[PDB]
Amino acid sequence: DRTNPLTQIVHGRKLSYLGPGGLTGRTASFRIRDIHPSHYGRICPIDTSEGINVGLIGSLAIHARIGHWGSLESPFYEISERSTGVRMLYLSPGRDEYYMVAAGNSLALNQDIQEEQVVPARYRQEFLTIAWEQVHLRSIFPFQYFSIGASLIPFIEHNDANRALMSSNMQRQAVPLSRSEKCIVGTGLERQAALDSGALAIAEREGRVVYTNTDKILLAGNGDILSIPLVIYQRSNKNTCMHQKLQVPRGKCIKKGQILADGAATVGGELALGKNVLVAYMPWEGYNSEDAVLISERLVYEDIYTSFHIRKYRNLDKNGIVMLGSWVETGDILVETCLKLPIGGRGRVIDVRWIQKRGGSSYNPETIRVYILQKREIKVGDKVAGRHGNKGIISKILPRQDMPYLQDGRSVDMVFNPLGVPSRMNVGQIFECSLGLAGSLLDRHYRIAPFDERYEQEASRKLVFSELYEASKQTANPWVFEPEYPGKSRIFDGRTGNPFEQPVIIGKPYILKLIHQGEMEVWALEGFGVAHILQEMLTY
Amino acid sequence: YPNPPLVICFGAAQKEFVPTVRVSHEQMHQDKYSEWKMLQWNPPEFVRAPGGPPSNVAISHVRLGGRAAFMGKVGNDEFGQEMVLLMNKEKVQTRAVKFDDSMRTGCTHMKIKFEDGKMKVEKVKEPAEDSLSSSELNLDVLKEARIFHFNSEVLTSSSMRSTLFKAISLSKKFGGLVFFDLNLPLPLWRSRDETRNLIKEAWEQANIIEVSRQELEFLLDEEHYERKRNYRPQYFAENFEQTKQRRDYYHYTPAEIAPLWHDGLKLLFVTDGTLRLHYYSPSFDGVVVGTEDVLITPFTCDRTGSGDAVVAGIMRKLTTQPEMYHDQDVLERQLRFAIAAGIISQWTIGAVRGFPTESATQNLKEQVYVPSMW
Amino acid sequence: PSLSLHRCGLPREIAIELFQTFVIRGLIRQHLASNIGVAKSKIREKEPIVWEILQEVMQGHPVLLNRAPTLHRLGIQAFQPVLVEGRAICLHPLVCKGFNADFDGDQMAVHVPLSLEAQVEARLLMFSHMNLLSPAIGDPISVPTQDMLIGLYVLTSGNHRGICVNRYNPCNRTKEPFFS
Amino acid sequence: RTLQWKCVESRTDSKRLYYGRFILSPLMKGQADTIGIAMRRALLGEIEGTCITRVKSEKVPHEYSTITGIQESVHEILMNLKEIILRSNLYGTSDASICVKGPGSVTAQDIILPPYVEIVDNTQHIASLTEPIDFCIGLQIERNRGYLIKTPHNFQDGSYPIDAVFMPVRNANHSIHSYGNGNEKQEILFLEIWTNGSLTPKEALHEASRNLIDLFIPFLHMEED
Amino acid sequence: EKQEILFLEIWTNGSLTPKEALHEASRNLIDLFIPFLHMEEDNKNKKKIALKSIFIDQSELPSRIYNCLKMSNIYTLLDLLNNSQEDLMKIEHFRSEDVKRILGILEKY
Amino acid sequence: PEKEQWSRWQRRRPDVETVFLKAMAETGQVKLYGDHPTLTETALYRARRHLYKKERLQAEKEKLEKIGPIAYYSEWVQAWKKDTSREAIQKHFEETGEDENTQLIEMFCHQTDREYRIMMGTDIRIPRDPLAMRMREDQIKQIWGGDPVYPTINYIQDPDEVIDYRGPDFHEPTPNMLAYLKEHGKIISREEL
Amino acid sequence: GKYVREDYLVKKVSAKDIQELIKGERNVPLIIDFYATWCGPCILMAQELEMLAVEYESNALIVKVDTDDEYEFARDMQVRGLPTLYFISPDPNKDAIRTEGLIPIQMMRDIINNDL
Amino acid sequence: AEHVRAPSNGKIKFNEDLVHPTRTRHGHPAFLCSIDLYVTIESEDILHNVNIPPKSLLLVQNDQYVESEQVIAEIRAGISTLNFKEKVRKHIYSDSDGE
Amino acid sequence: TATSISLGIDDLLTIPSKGWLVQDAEQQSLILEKHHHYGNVHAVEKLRQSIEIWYATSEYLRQEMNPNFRMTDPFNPVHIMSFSGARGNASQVHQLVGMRGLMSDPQGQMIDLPIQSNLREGLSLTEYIISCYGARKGVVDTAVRTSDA
Ligand SMILES: [Mg+2]
Ligand SMILES: [Zn+2]
Repeated sequence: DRTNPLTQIVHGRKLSYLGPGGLTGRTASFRIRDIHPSHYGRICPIDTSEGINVGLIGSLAIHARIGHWGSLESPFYEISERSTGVRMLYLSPGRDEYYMVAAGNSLALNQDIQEEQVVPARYRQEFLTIAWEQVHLRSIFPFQYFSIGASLIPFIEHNDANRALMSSNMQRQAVPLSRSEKCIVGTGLERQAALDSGALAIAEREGRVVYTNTDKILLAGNGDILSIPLVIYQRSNKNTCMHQKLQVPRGKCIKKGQILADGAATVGGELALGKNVLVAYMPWEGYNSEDAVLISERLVYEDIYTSFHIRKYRNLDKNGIVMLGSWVETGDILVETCLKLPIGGRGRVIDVRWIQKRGGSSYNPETIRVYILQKREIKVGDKVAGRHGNKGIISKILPRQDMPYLQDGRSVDMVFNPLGVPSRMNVGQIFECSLGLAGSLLDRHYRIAPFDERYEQEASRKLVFSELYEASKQTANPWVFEPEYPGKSRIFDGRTGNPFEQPVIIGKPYILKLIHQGEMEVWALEGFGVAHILQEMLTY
Repeated sequence: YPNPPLVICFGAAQKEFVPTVRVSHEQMHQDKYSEWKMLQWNPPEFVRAPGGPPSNVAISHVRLGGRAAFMGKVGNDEFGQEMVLLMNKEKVQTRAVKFDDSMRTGCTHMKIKFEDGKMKVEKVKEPAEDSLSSSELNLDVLKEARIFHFNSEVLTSSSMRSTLFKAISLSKKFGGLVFFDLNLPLPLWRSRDETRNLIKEAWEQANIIEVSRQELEFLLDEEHYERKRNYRPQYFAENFEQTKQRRDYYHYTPAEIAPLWHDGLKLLFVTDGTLRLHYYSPSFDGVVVGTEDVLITPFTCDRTGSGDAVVAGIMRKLTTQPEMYHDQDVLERQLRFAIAAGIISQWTIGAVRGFPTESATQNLKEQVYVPSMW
Repeated sequence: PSLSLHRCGLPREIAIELFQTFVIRGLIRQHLASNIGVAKSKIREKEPIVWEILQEVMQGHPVLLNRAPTLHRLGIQAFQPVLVEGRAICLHPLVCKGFNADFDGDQMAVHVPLSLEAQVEARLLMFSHMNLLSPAIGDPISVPTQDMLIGLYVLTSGNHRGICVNRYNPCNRTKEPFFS
Repeated sequence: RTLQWKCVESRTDSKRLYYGRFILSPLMKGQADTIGIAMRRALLGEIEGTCITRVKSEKVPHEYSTITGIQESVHEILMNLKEIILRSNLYGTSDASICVKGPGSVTAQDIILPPYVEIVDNTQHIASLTEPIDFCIGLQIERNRGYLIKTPHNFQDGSYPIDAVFMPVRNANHSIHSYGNGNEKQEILFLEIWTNGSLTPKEALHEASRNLIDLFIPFLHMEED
Repeated sequence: EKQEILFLEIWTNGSLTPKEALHEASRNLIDLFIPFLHMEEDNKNKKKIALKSIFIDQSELPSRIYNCLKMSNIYTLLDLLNNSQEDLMKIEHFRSEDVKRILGILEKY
Repeated sequence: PEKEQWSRWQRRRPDVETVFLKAMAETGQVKLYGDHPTLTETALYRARRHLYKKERLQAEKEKLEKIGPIAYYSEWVQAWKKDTSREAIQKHFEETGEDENTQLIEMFCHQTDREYRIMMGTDIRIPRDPLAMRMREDQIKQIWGGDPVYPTINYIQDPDEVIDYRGPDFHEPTPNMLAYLKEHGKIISREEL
Repeated sequence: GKYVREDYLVKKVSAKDIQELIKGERNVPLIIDFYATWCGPCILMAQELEMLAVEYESNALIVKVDTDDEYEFARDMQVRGLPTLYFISPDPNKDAIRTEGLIPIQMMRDIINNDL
Repeated sequence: AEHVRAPSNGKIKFNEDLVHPTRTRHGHPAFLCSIDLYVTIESEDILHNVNIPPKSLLLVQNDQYVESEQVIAEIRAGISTLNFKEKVRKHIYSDSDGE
Repeated sequence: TATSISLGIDDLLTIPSKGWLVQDAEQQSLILEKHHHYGNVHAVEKLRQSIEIWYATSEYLRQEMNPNFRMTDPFNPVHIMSFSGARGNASQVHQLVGMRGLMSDPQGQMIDLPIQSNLREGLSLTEYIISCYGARKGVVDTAVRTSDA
């Protein structure tokens, strides 16, 4: 799946219970689908393929490997008074059960030796609180229990697991846009994701860059010159353009493993699947009664959510093939006898290749492959989704003058419905919005590791409010952090210019663009009593 | 004079300098520095809370609330001006630092002279190691100061020993205490006789000394304590608490430190490092307990500067609380602050980058200990 | 929100794909068309006359909308199509709430009756204003949604009345004038 | 003549970013809100601008193909030409051209314009050249309002249209404060205007006022039958 | 092309016809927007941070003055240049001899 | 228990209500039993919150009507050091013939953009609580409980920064499968075969 | 390895290799770097040394020695702190340069281009 | 199911002659009331009385200072639970080695 | 649209007394666990007490949530959304502003460790792992019930 660099790395980490010599869909009992205490740190508890094949398709954890016996193992840290005292051991699922595994901090002192203090531990597939003298192993990695999709969700401690699964599913359905931008608030794993994606040109040798060009890059090391090609507007397997940009000037030194050229949906070596937009949470004339978004018109003429799509199949030449640069329309033929573009497909023919020789062991000119490019601007009906499970369908586009504006005088880009927040149980989105606004005002980017409450209680609140107040005091914008209601600000109406009677949430979240834009009917028609309509439908 | 008493951090200015360098038994890969972080989770005994130059101490003292003045000499190169800038940006008074356009900061010229053995000699010294007392010591700063901080690095140079002695003389004439934090460099770990005859003049002119546990053992006796910590009872457990087989936090009796006491000494600190802080006064003893939870952030997990934060917290509490000399409970309640500061200073790569503020250290002290402690 | 209970927003391409037969009949009927090929070429040319004739045809012709999952009995309803620009069908919020609307894009099948009997049955029986009570027990299936209930609650909630509106006891010491 | 307005602040953050602040102190009770909202709706969506509408290259197969000697593709060159800020006062269509040769960087100083149109930034980046190749590009300028969708493609072959945006004012904001006159309620009005350099905030204010007056005039004409 | 038609509805209490209300409102709006057009009649170390980032400490000063300026939140030379002599006088324990010495030191370079 | 046990709830939870209660206990608006607001007092303040805001806004309006507009708005114009009393304004009008509005415009002409954005909290449409407008940084930091224990500098990343994959937190570069298997002798080249 | 390239370029030498390289003749500068796996500041010095070795592919010789296996040789070189670099000139009459601390790469370039 | 809680802080005063000694399921010591009793909470200003006659498990002693919102008694859900007895076997695991 | 209701971080309010209930519950749990090691109680009792001393505590919180909202902050946005019947349910609100409480797998199998933190304060790693059980149970019973119906 070459939709985005994320599907390329999350597709190989899948585990399938079904297959040759495996349990079927309906034959599998209900006890197989539920989570087991042995799956900790080895199989992701969040990632699950929805549908009839639920619980049978799972994702492998980050810190997991095969243990020479077809068994998946997880790292653990010894905290026993031994000769070495520190050794990251890989434990088989059967051997780890016999040790005391505790995931807790040592920041506690109650007038004792610090070893008599209690800590939640896991022993014999059961949870219990024991002293610090009885613990043998200790899990210290943050991303040890989650997969790639669940880890890319910032502030995951404040959301439910169902919305985590929804976000992990929606992140796969992301479209690489024309220009990419890094997220202000991230988890810190986008770097390794872009590294292991494969769309980034990494240096295989050390040396200076002596020649930079759009088609190739020349790297000169110890006399030898290495030529590196560059992908320029290629087609993926699911109609997605692939392009690579340069990020190193000419005449600088490089080492093996450092980036020479960028890639699609990546900027600066980090995954970039969306843009930062100013968002307010409020009801607006019922356009967002359901899950729906009322976006501003700035996203249309500023080339924010513009994407490219490449599909394969008077303008006809002498031989009959459509020449390069032709603008085909719905109904135009290019080569029944002549292939015609279907409804909804129109764009520039970038290149045509004649498959005179098939490779199917014969030279089959069954047809000549043609490629069209369609730059799809963001329009009504498109689905925009965040990294916390929030999903919305665009309902209306309004001009810049009709959108609500803040006290600084800037019009909001998107308007979301607030009633969904308590319905789907997502709290991390508010933290993300506030921290993104603070970072945009302070010109900073944040990369936070999950479960920051282990350091102290209410750590995320402090992290967000401190940055908000710093942005409010460095730049003279008191509306950013108001003491009466921190995180909320008063906005105005765009039509009448009157303030609303209640403050609203203001922030800059990271919004992604999604790719996706019988007998019961007969029973219903018989219940209504429309016999002629049913007869006509059956005859049709 | 402002309300917070000013302190002087005399010494040299170096970006990242670990003076305590000894031999470690366990070692890691040669080239892969990505796995060198494992030895900062279980460090050797002598690098559990390393110190640094007095500039880091001044920076941590200013960040924790207070006023610090750095007394040294740097060159007119880019590195010296950069370091001065760094200090200034963090509000460390730098009236004292002097600029000389003769030597380069950090650069020390040496001659190899391979004659039946690698024996190098110093021809030219760095400006950080060459500070004169003819017109460089700023009398004013010395006059307004109450704690004079200096390390044992200045004793490894024959050009700053007399300057340090003159500074101590003036500070004691004006009515200021003298702080001595050893941080023994590499040449000082050869033999205890030479290191004891070389650090004897400054030891007798110090009111507050913060030794390390390994340093205290190296000064008194190393093999004796190494054998004591491996007693291995065979029949029974006498103390009734040796059956759990835990670590050995040995509290040195006041009679063992007797050959190191003198008349002018006011306080002593053993400073095991974020775990135990043995304090010794001429009227009482004690020990405070720490946490050492550096495993909560494995990816940062840097303890390059940890003793500097403890020294800064101790100096702050001494300059603010005068009752720490004739009271034992106040002393513990104030040393818990330095313990919390040293604990926070281990969660960031870089010493100057991760020095905590007063509010964060007080929050950690209130979150770790019980309300009856603070 | 601007649509009524009976009208529905039909995209332009879907509308022309559905009423191609009727618009070709209208072109060949009055004028401006002599054969099926000329009419098809005029319809493909995207002229204003073909859109005007499409609107005149779909002015009063009922259309049927049915969700792909027909779980409930009211999943198949009839509406009057309105020519709207876009690639999404616009429906009423109340009918959407009554048709089990989801966050994801719910596919909608559009069917057009042909015979007179089908049109009469769709206009007299399958409209939304004739089916408002669920057949289970008789409760209204079309009730105000979340936003409407919030608006009504804010309207009819009032405000504070006691210690939250006055600080001290009013026993020591006028309201708005009497509005006629 | 009691109402007095004056430009309180005037700064130039960049050659394509201007800021001006104004005040209207002796204003009355309900007039401030109306003036503010009308001036805001007039400064955002009623002032007009001149931008490049159509670009004609020498010989390229399509807009997504690359060209030798130039780092950026044709699409990036079109996106860079889209951001060029121009200034004009006459409606219609004018032609311009860029004809730079040699290695270097082609900028706005390289665009030759009719005597009516001028440039503001004069330092914007269009493309980069690495080989001594002649770069010859055709341009087309037009004055209008709003943003234009490149739907038509007739009357010319071999030219790629660009979706221009005729919006001189970037952002606007107004604040209303009390005057403290006791019985009579008087209010002070402030105005913030950010322009892209094509016209100063004072000229934008005057033009928005004139446009509002032109919109309100027809109600005073004779009733048509 | 996208043309729009406006539909105004007016309800008057009888004191004036709805047709006159339009003219009155239009004239009032014009009178409110005219004032925006009214016009009155006419009648070593030489770099950037080498001097800007110079904190007061480097420029030698007597102790008294140094301490005073510090309590006054004056650290760099730009903070000293922004503050005038009158407010400088306001600073506690700051004297005229000091103002002449700080001016000299700032001019002695 | 004889020994005081440890807990994560030993420390009180910081809230805006406590900060506002302390701020209004200072200056003598309300009286609290003790120096620290308790939980019942915060719960009561949560219900009676708009009354004190309205009282403070009324006090600000009275001060504005009493001292005059110039002397009132001079708080956010520090570059204008001149007599702001009404007698001084009348004397200036009698001397130079400049009305009060002219002097107000002249004093606003010497105002910075930061000062204007701070003054924008006195709008008639959105009047901010005068207590929060003049709150010190020592009181605002108590809303969330002071500086965090974990340093924020570990989370801050420069926006225009290219990630260096030769760092302590990245694995070794993955070699090409063909070259990796050819070096170890698993695959032989075409010529050598 | 000839098909794959070595990831790391700074080689580890013993106390005898340094003495053999000093007592001989050379035409390129020599950079000695003392380090120990335990020190934190060191992780940051290795990257700078690798970049400096990439910048000078054959115009300089960058080698590193360890203080856990050559402690006596480190003490004989009057080494006081862990991050210590020695810049030795090719002419056997110019003195060496001992630099202690995390110095920037530009200072290393300036030293190599001017002092050595 | 229903847990009687203390209305305010004070002393619990009740006559221990009518209550008969017992052991709670949770292992704590307790008192069982087979008849109606009236407990008094000697608070700063007022008093309070509550109890259930058929089944009351009193978890508190006489002259005991209690704070607010503390579980004092259990109604014991005297109404009978559905009789679906399921017997389950939990296993105790040795923490250390020995005889 | 005129009112523009919105939900914020500080807008989520917890019952004034939570630090007391959780503290006394964990204190009782400690006293029990000490005594267990002395032989004063048996495991079944420990198991039982733990579940109960936690369930009762949680319910006090849930039941008390509504009075707090109506008495103290009547017009709280979350309270408006819950009481009006628009979005959410008392159970959902409780998880956001109170405590998620004890939860077990299908057919018993209690986790034996309670969830003392709501979504605003932030669930621990163990609490998140425990909640994943109920999440999986829900997402599978949905499909099972649909296929059966
Ligand atoms: Mg759906
Ligand atoms: Zn959190």
